[PDB]
Amino acid sequence: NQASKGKKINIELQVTDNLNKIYLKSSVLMRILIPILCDFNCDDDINEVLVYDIFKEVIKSFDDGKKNALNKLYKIIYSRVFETKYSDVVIWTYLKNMSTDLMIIVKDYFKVIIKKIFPKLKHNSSVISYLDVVIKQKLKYLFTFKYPISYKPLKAETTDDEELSEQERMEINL
Amino acid sequence: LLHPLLIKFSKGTYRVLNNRNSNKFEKIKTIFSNIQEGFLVKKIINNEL
Amino acid sequence: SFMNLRGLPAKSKNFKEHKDLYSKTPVRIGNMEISNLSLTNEMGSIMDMLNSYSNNETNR
Amino acid sequence: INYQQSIDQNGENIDLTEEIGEDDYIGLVKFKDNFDDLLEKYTDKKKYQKEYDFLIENHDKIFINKLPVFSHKLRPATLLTGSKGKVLAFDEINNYYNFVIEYINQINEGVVSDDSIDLLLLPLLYNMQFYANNILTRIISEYLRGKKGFLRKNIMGSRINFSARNVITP
DNA sequence: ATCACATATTGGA
DNA sequence: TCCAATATGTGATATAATATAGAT
DNA sequence: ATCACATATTGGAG
DNA sequence: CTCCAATATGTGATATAATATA
Repeated sequence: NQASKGKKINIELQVTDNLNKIYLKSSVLMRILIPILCDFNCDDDINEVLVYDIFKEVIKSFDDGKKNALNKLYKIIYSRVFETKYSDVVIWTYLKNMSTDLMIIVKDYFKVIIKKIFPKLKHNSSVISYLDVVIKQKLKYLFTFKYPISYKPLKAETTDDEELSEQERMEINL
Repeated sequence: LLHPLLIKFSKGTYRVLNNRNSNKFEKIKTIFSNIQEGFLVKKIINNEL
Repeated sequence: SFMNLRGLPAKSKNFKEHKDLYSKTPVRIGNMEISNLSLTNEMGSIMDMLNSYSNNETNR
Repeated sequence: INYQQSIDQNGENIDLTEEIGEDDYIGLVKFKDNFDDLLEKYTDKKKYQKEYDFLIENHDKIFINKLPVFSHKLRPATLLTGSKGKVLAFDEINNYYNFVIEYINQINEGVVSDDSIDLLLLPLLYNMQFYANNILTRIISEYLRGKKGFLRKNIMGSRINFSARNVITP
């Protein structure tokens, strides 16, 4: 709270010290709950769903059921993702072919942060720095991964040229 | 004939100018990441210039 | 000649590759051509022409 | 239909509905639950009585849970092989379809009975609606309209077998 | 980009 | 206070044969 | 920068 | 001329991070 005064403050984005402590408490509870969930020999998909729900529930239990911490976490991830929309429009246009959208990335990153990052949080450490680093690095990874198949979206438009790509591609070899 | 290269450069520099809260060096590298030897020739032919 | 993916006649690149002697390129019956053909009030015969030549596989 | 909510530093909802109508930003599920009264609120008889009557007559067709997708032979998809990498040629419509599927999956993997954050679910429904609208619009604007459209090209006209093209001489 | 059609404001009356 | 004019914005839509081809 | 699972290749006998 | 067992090798899926602000 003392360091937050200097920088420009956005009320939705700011993380109070109490919220950091709530996340740390949830981290301890998550770490002690992980082995029990791992020992359960049930199917792995239902187990991942259960892990996600249980970790959400430990955060809610430390939050007195207010769900405010989860709202602020979603807002953090949403801001980090949507900041790259205007700047990195090319990679988003390409990723549209791969059925990957900004909100899809936000939801997947939310699941990953709650499941595979919050347990890794260090004691008496700032959550916001770790979260910023991991989210920005995951966005870099997403934009810079070599996908197995290159994608060609046939543009069925004739605004300028006489024949569009789908037209000729149909008539030639199909 | 050189206009497609200018369009590519303008896209990259618009990306870097509009970049927010990220490593500037990284985006500057992305400017020249996919520049390939056959880019100009392929763009010249396919664009029917 | 070769039928399109939609089961309708379409041009092939065989004449370009010198696999065929003449073009074998299908003619299009335009909308204006349909209007002019409609002078004969036998729409059944026109539909039979279009179906057997293009639209219907069984009739062909 | 779009859902938007703001939060405080502590996390309490702080929008306070100062400049927005009470009916706006409720969500698509709230819209379906409150569709009749909202329809009565916003319909103007003078200009839209016929449209409101058409909606009354077809109340069943207004909301649907299943989306059709047409044959893949109409949606060109080629799995071409390249030296540097394989390539997939598809019409844009396919993308949209795929998008929808992905969304519904991410909505169905989470238990619908368990209460979840609205910010995670309702904007997904709104984006799904946008994608479906774009699917319909693209089907009309590409496959079914104009000289390129199946209506003018092949429904009235057609490429004709047993045809010839000749020069004329006296 | 030409033609149509429809809103949104605004200077004007 | 209202309104018609201006302005912005929305929307349909387009010939005729034809050369191809985005870290470890 | 691993790792669990799938596959062509060697070892072996019948 | 099959069938067995096992080995070394390939391929998909996953994993890495700790200076905050429409």
